[PDB]
Amino acid sequence: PKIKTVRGAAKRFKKTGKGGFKHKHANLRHILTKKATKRKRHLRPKAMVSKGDLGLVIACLPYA
Amino acid sequence: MRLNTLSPAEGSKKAGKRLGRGIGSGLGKTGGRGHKGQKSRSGGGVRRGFEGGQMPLYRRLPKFGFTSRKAAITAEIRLSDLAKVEGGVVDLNTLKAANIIGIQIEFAKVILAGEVTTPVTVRGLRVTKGARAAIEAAGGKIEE
Amino acid sequence: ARVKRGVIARARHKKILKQAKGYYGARSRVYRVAFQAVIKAGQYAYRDRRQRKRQFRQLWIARINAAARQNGISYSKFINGLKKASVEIDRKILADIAVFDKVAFTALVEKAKAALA
Amino acid sequence: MELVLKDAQSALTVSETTFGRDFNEALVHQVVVAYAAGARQGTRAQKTRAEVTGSGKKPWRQKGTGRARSGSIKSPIWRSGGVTFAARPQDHSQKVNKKMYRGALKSILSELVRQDRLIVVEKFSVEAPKTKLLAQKLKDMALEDVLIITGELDENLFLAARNLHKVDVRDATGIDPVSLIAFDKVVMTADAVKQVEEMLA
RNA sequence: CGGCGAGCGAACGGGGAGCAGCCCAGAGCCUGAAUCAGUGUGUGUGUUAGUGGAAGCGUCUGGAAAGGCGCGCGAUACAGGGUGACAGCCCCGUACACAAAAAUGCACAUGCUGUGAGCUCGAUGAGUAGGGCGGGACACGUGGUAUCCUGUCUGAAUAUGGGGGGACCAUCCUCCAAGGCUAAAUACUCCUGACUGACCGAUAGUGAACCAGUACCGUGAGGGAAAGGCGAAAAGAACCCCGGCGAGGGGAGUGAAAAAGAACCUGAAACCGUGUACGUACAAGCAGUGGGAGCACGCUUAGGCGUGUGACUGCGUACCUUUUGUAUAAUGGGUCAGCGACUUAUAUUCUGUAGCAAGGUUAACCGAAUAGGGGAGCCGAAGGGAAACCGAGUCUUAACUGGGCGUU
RNA sequence: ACCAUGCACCGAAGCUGCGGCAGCGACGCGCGUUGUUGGGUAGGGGAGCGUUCUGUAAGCCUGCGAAGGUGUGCUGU
RNA sequence: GCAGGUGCGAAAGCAGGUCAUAGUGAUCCGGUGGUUCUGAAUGGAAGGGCCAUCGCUCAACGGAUAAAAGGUACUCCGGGGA
Ligand SMILES: [Mg+2]
Ligand SMILES: [Mg+2]
Ligand SMILES: [Mg+2]
Ligand SMILES: [Mg+2]
Ligand SMILES: [Mg+2]
Ligand SMILES: [Mg+2]
Ligand SMILES: [Mg+2]
Ligand SMILES: [Mg+2]
Ligand SMILES: [Mg+2]
Ligand SMILES: [Mg+2]
Ligand SMILES: [Mg+2]
Ligand SMILES: [Mg+2]
Ligand SMILES: [Mg+2]
Ligand SMILES: [Mg+2]
Ligand SMILES: [Mg+2]
Ligand SMILES: [Mg+2]
Ligand SMILES: [Mg+2]
Ligand SMILES: [Mg+2]
Ligand SMILES: [Mg+2]
Ligand SMILES: [Mg+2]
Ligand SMILES: [Mg+2]
Ligand SMILES: [Mg+2]
Ligand SMILES: [Mg+2]
Ligand SMILES: [Mg+2]
Ligand SMILES: [Mg+2]
Ligand SMILES: [Mg+2]
Ligand SMILES: [Mg+2]
Ligand SMILES: [Mg+2]
Ligand SMILES: [Mg+2]
Ligand SMILES: [Mg+2]
Ligand SMILES: [Mg+2]
Ligand SMILES: [Mg+2]
Ligand SMILES: [Mg+2]
Ligand SMILES: [Mg+2]
Ligand SMILES: [Mg+2]
Ligand SMILES: [Mg+2]
Ligand SMILES: [Mg+2]
Ligand SMILES: [Mg+2]
Ligand SMILES: [Mg+2]
Ligand SMILES: [Mg+2]
Ligand SMILES: [Mg+2]
Ligand SMILES: [Mg+2]
Ligand SMILES: [Mg+2]
Ligand SMILES: [Mg+2]
Ligand SMILES: [Mg+2]
Ligand SMILES: [Mg+2]
Ligand SMILES: [Mg+2]
Repeated sequence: PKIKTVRGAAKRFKKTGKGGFKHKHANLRHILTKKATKRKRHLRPKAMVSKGDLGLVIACLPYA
Repeated sequence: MRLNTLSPAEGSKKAGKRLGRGIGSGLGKTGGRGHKGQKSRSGGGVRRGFEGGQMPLYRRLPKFGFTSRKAAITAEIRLSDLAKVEGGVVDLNTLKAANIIGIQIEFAKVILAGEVTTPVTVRGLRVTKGARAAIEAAGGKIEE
Repeated sequence: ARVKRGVIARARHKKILKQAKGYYGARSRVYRVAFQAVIKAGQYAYRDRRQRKRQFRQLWIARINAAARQNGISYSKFINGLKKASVEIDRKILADIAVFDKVAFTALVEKAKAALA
Repeated sequence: MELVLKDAQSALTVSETTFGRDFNEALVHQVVVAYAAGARQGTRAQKTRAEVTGSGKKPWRQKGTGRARSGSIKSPIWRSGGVTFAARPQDHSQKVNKKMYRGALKSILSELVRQDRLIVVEKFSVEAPKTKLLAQKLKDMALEDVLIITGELDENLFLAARNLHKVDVRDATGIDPVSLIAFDKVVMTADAVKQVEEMLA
């Protein structure tokens, strides 16, 4: 039968132009008063999935 | 040429692996599975994304975004598709008739992709700056 | 496409058993034992093609030593003297001569002695 | 391209792309193998351990008897047990790209011309549905194993050919790559030649 | 949707198969008028027995010819089966052409018969819709949750009225619940016929090729085997002999063959004997291997050689598995034969190969079509952004000297 | 026996010699030249043998003896 | 270092917390404010997104549940001379 997408993965990764995946940074959900403005600022933009984790992400998202 | 003189192209018919048929094959006695453990077992192996129990990548990262329903009914049209509309005028219905956009598309945008060589009238579509310049250089017209 | 194994399996077992002729008891009769016997015979033969060269050189040397001592010189001095005389006859031929042509071997000893002193 | 008739000794001019192309052996081989795979019925089965008749009782207790542990009388290890990977009915047919099929046919027809195995005639018919008449006709033209392709299927010719095992009579639209290769000679009417032309564009 | 985990998973819309619409909640008027059921009768097809159905000889081998060789003949019949080896022409069939006293399927047709058409006026399903509580169903786990069903308590409008459009309101659109019937496309196969298989071929294939759901086991539910082949034909061995008026055997006879004799085709291996050659009763161990005398038999040069044996002598602790590591006194195997473990379907990615190429390719289905049709779709030629949106750019920010992802 | 000095020799599947096979690379037309390499578990890569079945095959072999069984000789890594 | 706005200094300048190195908790689910980005016929709305922020001795501190102690000499299986 058709492979089933890991739905939670589809809610956290989007495929980019050259086949990589973008994701939102962790650590910007809650307790934030104690975190420096610089640290939170650098967590705001999306980042690319690293080479080690690309295999896991690709396995989870066959239909990306 | 006969039914007994026809051969496949070289390199097109690689033989399949056959595990467990003796020492000489290179795949005897463990079938390439190595020694024991979960992965050596029939049916063995862990699910996709599993990392051994550590909070896996697809869960330690946050969800983001929402899905636009409008995006699903919006298409893009290349300049190379302008000629393929038979009738000289490019609009939603003529684009659909030529199989350029989907039947349920309601909004469409012409972009600078490919090249246009004929005077065409674009009607009811959005057009990017570059695509508009290209169409108008080709003698075309853009009507809203 | 069911395949019956009988003809091929019998051919294989018969090949091994033919290689096991002369062996004792089950080793010449029973495929499980015979196969191991044939494998081990092969291992021994591979080893002993090297060993055979060792053993024959050892035998030639012992015979040369005997014949040389019959002519008044030890093996080691005899070989050194032959080397100093530029005599390149090897020990297989030297052993053969020591057994079959004792006058010629005496001549070789005299040559070795003249080279030595 | 020029195809010279046998009985009327005129020439029918034909597409070079159809009847004069290079022989593509790998493509023809793929299409011929696909045709053979398409002829398979694939009707068979064996019984897994689930489908062998018998009960699920454990043949003997897990420990203490001194025997190897048994769980099912239907184990494939056992005599009368299931077949480990028991077969099921199968569909062996393969896809052939339309263009791949047509390219194979063109390669075959061109190779037939190159081998002098395609014979074009203006007409090929029989007076009556009589096997003897067609056998005589074929003896006259020195054909024994021959695929006869006509513009439209005939009744008398089809009946006359039926009892000749080295002979097959086809409509132009009923050609197949394997038949074109399998018979020593292919005899095609000029009407059939045009029809095959328009079939392969 | 989802301890937003594992998983579950639509709809709208599009292409196809098939297509069919009607009654009651009632009175006129008309009437019986389509349909519709039984029931006739015919009329056609089936079905259930059947009939005819072409064309070959000689010679060779052989136990036997259908095989070889030679020369013929039929074929709308060279499907298939049989016959002493392989038969178009020997036989049964096969193509083709025919056939029913009787029963019966269906399909027409018009007779009896009940159900009653078209028509105007009118009517338009209430403890129901909806609600409160508890559950359940919807892809949808109560969630912001529409909609459906209802165990419990309630409870309307009713056409100027009412339901729905995914909380909810307004506006618009669309439909008419609380009565009912309805063919086809769809599902299946205990059972019957015909035909087919890159399905099995006696440990396989059904458990069962054979008097098998039997023998046998169990109180019972229930469980559940093993076991096929003489020969072309029984011509299945008259008769004689040893033997207990035995068993068994030796002859004789049949047969191509009885070393096909019924304990029967072929007749492997483990295992057990008889015969011959060589070795072996002062000799220590994975039993072989390297060296090697002697003996016996045999070879076209008369020479050594070939075959078998193997005194004596160097070296030498099986195999598998598991382990850091096993001669290990760790595992497993008494031996042989037969069987016994990486498959299959679908989706997805990569490699090779083939086709076509900024295009590629169709699915269901249609079609007698492995053709042809069918482009519904899917993937690709554009990305950025959460998104609106912009677009070879875009996002970030008030804005980039910029930076991220893209563009060549 | 031990210390010291020295020259001989024995000694491995190390090295050399002779014959042969194969991998890889450089250089010339699958051939050659030349350099080099070839212990191996898990494991990855490459290339093959044989078995049953389908086409080729209404062909070919076969009662002047098929398959199977049992010997013998030749032959390839 | 760049843009905006700022403090101290006459000025050159210094300042994006503290001499530095511990003082901490992913994701989910939700809460609060801001922001028409989205808004299932349409206008709104709900809900969602985005930005800021809040709720864990999840301390077994990469946190398996929102939610969990014992007995077996009545014992049982798969394994290890790890
Ligand atoms: Mg937040
Ligand atoms: Mg290996
Ligand atoms: Mg193991
Ligand atoms: Mg381990
Ligand atoms: Mg492992
Ligand atoms: Mg399992
Ligand atoms: Mg389309
Ligand atoms: Mg078979
Ligand atoms: Mg024996
Ligand atoms: Mg079975
Ligand atoms: Mg097609
Ligand atoms: Mg007849
Ligand atoms: Mg016979
Ligand atoms: Mg109503
Ligand atoms: Mg209700
Ligand atoms: Mg409600
Ligand atoms: Mg309702
Ligand atoms: Mg509503
Ligand atoms: Mg709405
Ligand atoms: Mg309307
Ligand atoms: Mg059976
Ligand atoms: Mg048998
Ligand atoms: Mg008797
Ligand atoms: Mg027979
Ligand atoms: Mg027998
Ligand atoms: Mg003795
Ligand atoms: Mg003694
Ligand atoms: Mg020893
Ligand atoms: Mg240990
Ligand atoms: Mg050891
Ligand atoms: Mg012991
Ligand atoms: Mg042991
Ligand atoms: Mg044991
Ligand atoms: Mg895009
Ligand atoms: Mg050496
Ligand atoms: Mg070496
Ligand atoms: Mg080496
Ligand atoms: Mg190696
Ligand atoms: Mg075959
Ligand atoms: Mg301080
Ligand atoms: Mg400090
Ligand atoms: Mg709305
Ligand atoms: Mg931890
Ligand atoms: Mg944990
Ligand atoms: Mg235990
Ligand atoms: Mg153990
Ligand atoms: Mg220990």
